[PDB]
Amino acid sequence: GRMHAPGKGLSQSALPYRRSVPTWLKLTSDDVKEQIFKLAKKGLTPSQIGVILRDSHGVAQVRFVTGNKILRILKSKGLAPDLPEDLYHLIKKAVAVRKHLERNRKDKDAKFRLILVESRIHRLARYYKTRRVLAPNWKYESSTASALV
Amino acid sequence: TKKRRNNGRAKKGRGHVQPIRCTNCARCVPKDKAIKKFVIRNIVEAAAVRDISEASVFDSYVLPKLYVKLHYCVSCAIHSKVVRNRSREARKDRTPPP
Amino acid sequence: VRMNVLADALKSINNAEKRGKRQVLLRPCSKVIVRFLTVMMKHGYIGEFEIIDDHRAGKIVVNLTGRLNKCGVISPRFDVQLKDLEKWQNNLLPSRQFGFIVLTTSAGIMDHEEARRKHTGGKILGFFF
Amino acid sequence: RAKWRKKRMRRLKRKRRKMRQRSK
Amino acid sequence: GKCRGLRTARKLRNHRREQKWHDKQYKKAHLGTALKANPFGGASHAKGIVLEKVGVEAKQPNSAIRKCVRVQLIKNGKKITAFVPNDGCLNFIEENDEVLVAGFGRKGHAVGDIPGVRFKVVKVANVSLLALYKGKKER
RNA sequence: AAGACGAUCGAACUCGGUCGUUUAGAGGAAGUAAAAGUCGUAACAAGGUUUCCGUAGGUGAACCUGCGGAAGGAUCAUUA
RNA sequence: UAUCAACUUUCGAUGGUAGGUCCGUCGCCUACCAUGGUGACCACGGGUGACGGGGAAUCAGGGUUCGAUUCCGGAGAGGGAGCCUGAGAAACGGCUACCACAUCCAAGGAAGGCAGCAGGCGCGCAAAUUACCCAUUUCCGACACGGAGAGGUAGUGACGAAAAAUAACAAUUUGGAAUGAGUGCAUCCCAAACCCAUGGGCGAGGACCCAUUGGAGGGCAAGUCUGGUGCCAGCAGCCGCGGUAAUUCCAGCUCCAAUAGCGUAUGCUAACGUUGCUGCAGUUAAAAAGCUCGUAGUUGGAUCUCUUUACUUUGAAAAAAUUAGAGUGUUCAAGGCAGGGCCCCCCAUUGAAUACCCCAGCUAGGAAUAAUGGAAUAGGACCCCGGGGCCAUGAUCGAGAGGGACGGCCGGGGGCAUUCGUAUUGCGCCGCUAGAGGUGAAAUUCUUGGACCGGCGCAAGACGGACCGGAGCGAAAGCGUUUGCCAAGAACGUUUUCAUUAAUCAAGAACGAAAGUCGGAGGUUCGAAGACGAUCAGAUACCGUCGUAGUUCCGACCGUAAACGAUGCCGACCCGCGAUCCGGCGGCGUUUGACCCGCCGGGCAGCGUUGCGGGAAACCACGAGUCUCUGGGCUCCGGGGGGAGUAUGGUUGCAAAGCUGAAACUUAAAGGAAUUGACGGAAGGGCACCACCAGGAGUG
Ligand SMILES: [Zn+2]
Repeated sequence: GRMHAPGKGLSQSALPYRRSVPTWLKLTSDDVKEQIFKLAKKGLTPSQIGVILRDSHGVAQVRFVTGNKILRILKSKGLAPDLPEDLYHLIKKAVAVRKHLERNRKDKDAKFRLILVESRIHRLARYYKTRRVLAPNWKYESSTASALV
Repeated sequence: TKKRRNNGRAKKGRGHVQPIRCTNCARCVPKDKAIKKFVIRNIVEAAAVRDISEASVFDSYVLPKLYVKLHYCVSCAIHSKVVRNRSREARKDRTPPP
Repeated sequence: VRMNVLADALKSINNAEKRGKRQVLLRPCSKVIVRFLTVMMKHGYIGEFEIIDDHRAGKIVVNLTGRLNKCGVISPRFDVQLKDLEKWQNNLLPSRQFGFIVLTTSAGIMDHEEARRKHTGGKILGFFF
Repeated sequence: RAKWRKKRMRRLKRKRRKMRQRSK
Repeated sequence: GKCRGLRTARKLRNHRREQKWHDKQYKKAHLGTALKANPFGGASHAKGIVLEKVGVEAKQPNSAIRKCVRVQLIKNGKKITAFVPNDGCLNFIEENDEVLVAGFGRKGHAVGDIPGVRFKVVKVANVSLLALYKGKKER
C-alpha cells in the first residue's frame, strides 16, 4: 500500500521478457544520447526525458541497448544535478504548501499534508546519506528552501 | 446485540451526515436515517372534487396536487403507523410495500 | 510488506489443497522455496512443480496430489540443534509414523530424519504431513 | 444512568479540591 | 498480534513482566499491600487475647447467630474476629486468655454465611479447642 | 620512655539538608456491608418524555434540559 | 520498580601529562590540562520476607517457585573506626578509642563481647542435652606420646524418608502350630556405653498385647437408618442444609480413600491455554489509542558451483555432592561404594562407568538461511621493468513495493471572497374586522393603544431544503446554494523516472464533532439557566408562553464523544452473481459526450452459499476464513464483578478538567448470545346482544 496514503492501487510498468530492441527503431546508441543531452540542457528532468523519447522517438529500454540507464549516462558525463529530481519535487511541493499556509492559516488539511511531504523527504534523505549521494550535513530547512525552486 | 447490519441507517463509507428535522415532533434525525415519505395528494378531496368541478368556471381544469416531502423519526414513524415492526426475517425486505 | 516468501508459498499450497484444487500458483519464487518443495515431492506429498522462469522473483505452479494434510512455516527460523529436535517433533508432527520437519542444516535444506542421519542441526523452516 | 454517576463523581472531586486547597 | 521476531526476547519479557501485575493473585503476593494489611503478617497461625464475645448474624437467606470472638493479636496488637467453629464451644472460651487463631478456609476471604469473619480459633488456653469439644484435655 | 607541632585515617557527638520508611490527629468527606425504613419513579414492554455517550448548566432525590452524537431503536423497507 | 529520565566533577566524575602511593596496575592520591564518561539495548535512583552458586520442589513439553541451611566462594562477629604482631589479620574465643549495653567495687579503680558448643531470657505460628570421648575423620605444635564442643556418640524428636504388626491355619466354635513387640542374661557392638542384630531361656484367644483421623446431600467413595433438638443451635472450602416426618446438622449403629498415620491453617506447584515463547484473548462477554505522523526497538521483495559475524557438529575445559545412570542381593528397600566362593591365588596385582553441566569465552568443519563487504572522478585486479601492457575491464533489477513527473480527469477534500434563495423575526404603509397565540383540554401571552389575518414593502441575523442515493472524497473529526481565487489527494493511464529508499511504530507531534473557557463583533431563530402558564397526591420536567448564557462570526485555549464498522496497520491466500463509483481497454447499435454489451485495476456497499470454513451464538468474504493441522510482520490493549477511572504523586490547563493511576476493603456472581413462557400503555388479524349498531323491555 501507499506510504502516506490509503488504498493499495496497482499502476506501474511491466517490462516484457524481450531484453532486446525492436528492429523498427532506427536510433543508434549515440543518437539517443544526443537527444537526452539536447533536452536535459533545456531544463527537463530525467523523468521528462524518457517521456518525450518514448512518445515521439519510440524508446523502450535504454538499459538493453546501452549498458547503463539514463541516470548513469548523465552522471558519467556531468549533465545531471547532484540531488536527484525525485527529492527536488518533494521540496517544491512543500514550498507551495508553505506559501499556501502563509496566506491561509486555518487550513488544517494542508498543514496535515505538509508533515507527510517532509516525512518522505527525511526518509529519502536518510537513504541518501547512507548511500553517499548526499552530504551528511545536508538538511532540509523550510526557511531556505524557497530559493531551491 | 446488533439488530441491523446497516444499524438502521444508510451510512456506508461516511462518518457523519447532515441531520434534518422531523415533521410531527421536530427531532434532529440524520438524512440517511430519516423515514422518507413523499406525499402527493389532491388539493380537494375525492368526496368534494365534484362540488368544485361543477363550480369551476372553465370546461376542463385538472386540480393540482399537494407535493409534500415528510420526514419521520423512528419513534414517530411507528406511532404514526408509517412503518411497522417486522419479523426477524422480514426486516431484510428492502422492497417498498405495494 | 511480505517479510517472508516461504510463508506465503506454503499458505497458498495449504489453502488450495483444502479447497480441492489440483494445481496452485505461487507468486514469488526462491531457491529456498524450490528446495522446500523438493523435500515434499521426494516423500510423495506434491507432484512435479514447474518453475516459471521469469526475469523477476519468479512463479511456481505446483501439481497437488491431495496426499498433503497441511504445510506450514515456523517463523522465525529458530536454531534447532540435535538434542532438542525431539521436542519439535512432538509439537509439530501428528505422530512418530509420518510427517517431517524441514530443517536448514549446513549441508542444505532437508527433513528432520535426514538431518539426524547426517548428524547435523540447523534452522527450522517449516513442516508438512 | 452511568453518566450521572460520572456527574456526581466530578462534583465530589471538585469539592475535595476545595477542601485540600484551604489547607495550604 | 504477538511479536514473534527472533530478537524480541526483550520485548516479550518486558511485556509479560508488566502484564503479570494485572493478575489479582500475582499482584497481591508481589507488593507491599495485602501483606502489611494482613493481620497475621504472612503467618499461618497467631496467638491473641480474647477481648469480647460477639455473636454476628449470618447473611440471607440464612438465619443463625454465628458465635465468634473479638481477639486482639499479641504479635502486632491488631484486633480481629475469630469464629468459634464447633457447637457450644463459645462457652469453653475464657475471658482474657491466650487463643491460637488460624485462617478460616479461604485465604483472606469470608467463609459461608458469615459477613466478614475470616479467622477461626484453634487452641484455647494453650490447649486445643477440638479436645474441649470431645471431652478431652479438661483444662 | 613520657610528652608536643604538623599531616593523615577517622569513630562519635551537637546542629542542618535530603531520601526511604513507620505512626498520632480535632474535624471533614467517601466506599462497602447490614435492615432495604422514608420519599418519589430513574431504568427494564413505546417503561408510559426511546435509551445511552461526550459536554455544560440546573434540580430533594433518582434526574431534567440544551448542543453534537450513537442504535446497543420501536425503522434494515415507503414508491415519479 | 519510570508514581526513578537523564546521570556523574564548586572534595575525581571521563580522559591526558608527571609524580606520589602500594607487593604491583590504576583518579588509588596530588598537581597541571581536556569537557568528558554513562544513558530508553533502561543508566541513575528506590525496594527486596536478596548472601551468590552448586542445587530443591513441582513439572508431557515449554515452564513456575525455592535455595538462611552441613559443599564452594563471599560477608560479619553489638554498631563503626583505627591498629599491634606475624609470611599471611584491619583478627575481635587479640588489642586502641568512641557509640549502644552491661558486671564487680572498699566508690579509689578494674573487667566486658555465646551470628563457637550446651543452656537461659526475650521474640514469636515456629525450632533439642549446662549430656559422653580424641577411637574413626582429620587438623594444629617441639610431636609416635600432648591438644581439638572441628568432629564423633548418645538423649529429645510424628521435619521428612525407607522397611513393617494388630493374626494365621482351621471350624462352623475349638484344637494346637508359627513368631516377635514387650520383658530378663552372655556375646557381639562401641574409644567406653547405647539402638539393634544374634544364642538359648522367660513371653498373647473378648491372641484386651485391640487404630485411630476426616467423613457418609452433591462435587467426591459411603445410610431418604434410628431418636430428640425446629431459620434456634449448628453444618457447609463451593452450591447449599434448619420456618415440628432434616439422607447435611446435635448422637448411636453401620459404612467409606484410608492407615501408623490422618485432619487443619498458610506459603508455593500442577490444575491454569485464568500470564498463553510453545500457547490465550480485544464485533456483541474484560478489551484496537478518535485519527494520522514519527525515532529507538522489531521485522524486512527477487537475483552469486547446481570481507568478517550469527547459526550446527567434535574434543579438553564446562567443581565434588545431588540428579540421570553402568556396576554390587546393605535379609529387601531408602541407601552404601562395598564383596559371592576355593584351607593365599580367584570381578583375568577383587571395583571404576558414562551422560548432562544451560549462556559466554575457547577448539576442529560446513556455507544453507540472514547480514556485511572487495572496482563508478577506478589512488581497481594481475603481470611488468614511476610509464605501458593486460581483464569478457568494474553499475543484477525494474517488486501483482513505493516516491515523483506527466495526461485526461474525478470528488460534499480544504481556505477565502462573492451571488442567490427563501423562511423565521422586527418595522412602516395600505385593507377589513374581533378575537388571536397555543394545547389532548386549558392558561400564560398578544388584543377596537387594531392582535391574528391579506397585500405592497424595508432591515438584520441563522441556515443552504427538495436534487441527495446504503453514491463520492478525507488520516480521522468531518464535508452539498452560485461564481471566483488558492494550493492539495486517491484511483486509473503509462515499454516515463528514481531503484529498496520498507512495514509497524515506546519517546514526540498535527488534527480532532459538540459542549465549555478567555478576548471582539453580531445577537434572527432556537434555547442551558430563569420567570410564568398547565397537569399531578407532589413536576424543581415532558407540554405552553417568554428568555440569559449559549447557539453565529473572529483569535487563543480545552483534547473530550455510542470519536462505532462497539471490528488496529501492512501482506498473501481463500466463493458466486447482479448492481454501483472513478479511470483505462474493445465491441452490434441509437444519439452531436449521452445510452447499450463486456473486460482489467480500487472504492463504498449488497445479495446468495457458508450446509467446502469461523463462532457461545447472533452472525462474519469492508472475514470475525486460511486457529490444537496452533508461528506472515508490527503496534496498542484485556486477566471475575465491585471499590474506581476513586485516592495519591507527577504533569497539562485560565478554569472546568485531560493524561498517568493505586490500595485497603467487599463480593459468587456480574456479563455475552440464544430459547421457551408471561407481559406491553407494541403492531396485525379474528371472535361473542354477558359489545355496539337498529330498536324493544326494565333498572337508576
Ligand atoms: Zn424525528
